[PDB]
Amino acid sequence: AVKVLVPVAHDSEEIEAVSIIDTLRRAGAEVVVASVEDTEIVRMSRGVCVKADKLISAVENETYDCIAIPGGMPGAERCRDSAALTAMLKTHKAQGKLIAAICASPAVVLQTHGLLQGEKAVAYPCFMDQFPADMRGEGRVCVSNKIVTSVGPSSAIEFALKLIEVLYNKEQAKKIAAQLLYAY
Amino acid sequence: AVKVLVPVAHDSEEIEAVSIIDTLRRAGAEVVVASVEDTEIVRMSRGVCVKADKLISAVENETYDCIAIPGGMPGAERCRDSAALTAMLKTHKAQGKLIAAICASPAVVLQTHGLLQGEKAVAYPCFMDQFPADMRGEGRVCVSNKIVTSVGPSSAIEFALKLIEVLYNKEQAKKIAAQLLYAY
Repeated sequence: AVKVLVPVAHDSEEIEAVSIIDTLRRAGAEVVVASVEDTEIVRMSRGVCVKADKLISAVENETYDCIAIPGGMPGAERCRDSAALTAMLKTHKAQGKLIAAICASPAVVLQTHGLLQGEKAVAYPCFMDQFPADMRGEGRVCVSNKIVTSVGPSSAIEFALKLIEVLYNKEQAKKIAAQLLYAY
Repeated sequence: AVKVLVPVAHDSEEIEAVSIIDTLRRAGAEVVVASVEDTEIVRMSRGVCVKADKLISAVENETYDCIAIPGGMPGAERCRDSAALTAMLKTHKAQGKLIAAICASPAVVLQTHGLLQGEKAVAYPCFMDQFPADMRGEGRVCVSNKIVTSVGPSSAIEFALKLIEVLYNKEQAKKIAAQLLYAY
């Protein structure tokens, strides 16, 4: 049993959020889609309306094996500015859980809150200067110890598959790659 | 101005629906996400709850440049068994509009309703024998006159980009490919 939190906000990137959620659930994870807004329904960046499983305030004291943050702007900023999600991230980081982000959120969220110290990371290319030079990693997906980052909407499946590999193993990721028809 | 209908159902494939919707809207299309269920909110195959813009009943008499059908099972069957969507598809087909489907839906919906006559098509590989041998096309995305089909979740972005290319032009599709970071 692997448990993952995916926070969602108004103007979250919908391909990225739903790619993460769908792909992990295929692997058998319990994924909790948690709104950082004052409604369960969020209106994502291209107008897709998603009804979250929970408000983040309802799970603030829960523990997850991974917290995986979708991109989108201003979505990433709304995630950044969520006090509850910020507290959860800081606690999960110190507790050795897997912290993950895609697109803007590695810079807007992870780096703003000092969660990438000693690590490398990637992000949607325009955000790569929000990182000090020595923390700029490489790849469409970048693993750095307990940090996993990734670049954008077309890399959201690759991102989630890496998360499967890290949280389960490479054989479980390869099964889910085959389900999605991803050339692994 | 281009207008596109994307029907959604309980147990529609999330990644595929949202990939289509988000990618087309990025191109400037007006996309109408229309539930074939008796609620605007549909519970997709891996539990992602999406609140459709409209019930399909509300737009049955409308005209679209394209109708683009997400996969998922039993989602494709619920689309297949929608009377309203079936009527829309048959009318749009005769009116020379673009009919599109991904994963199961090229077989479960398009072929079931006789919409692929004289055409080639592809689908999630397990469904390729639901097509007569001479209707089996090639590619992860297959264009056949006014039919566009595609194979699965990891091909949903490629699928939608082809839809942009055919409904707009190749230069518009490349712009949207760059936004999503799809190496086109």
